[PDB]
Amino acid sequence: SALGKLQDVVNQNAQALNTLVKQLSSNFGAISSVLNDILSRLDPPEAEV
Amino acid sequence: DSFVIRGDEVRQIAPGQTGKIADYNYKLPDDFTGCVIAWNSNNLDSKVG
Repeated sequence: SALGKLQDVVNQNAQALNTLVKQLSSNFGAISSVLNDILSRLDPPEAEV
Repeated sequence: DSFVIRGDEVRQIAPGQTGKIADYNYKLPDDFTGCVIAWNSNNLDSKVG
């Protein structure tokens, strides 16, 4: 734990990037988190929503 | 835009509709602004034969 100050910065940046990646798997109330599934399953008036 | 249609086809004169005269006779855009006007004309546009 001698170099914990640099490792904290590296871990915070990597964990923030991982959280930003994992936010793509959330639908945020939509029917799916994949844009291709929405564009292939729905007409554009509801796929727009 | 003036035409004569059936009574059940008046729902197809609208943005974002799936339907028959919407696809092959008269299509409205998704960003359509304006008014659709419909009234019964059985006394004028109909014959007993």
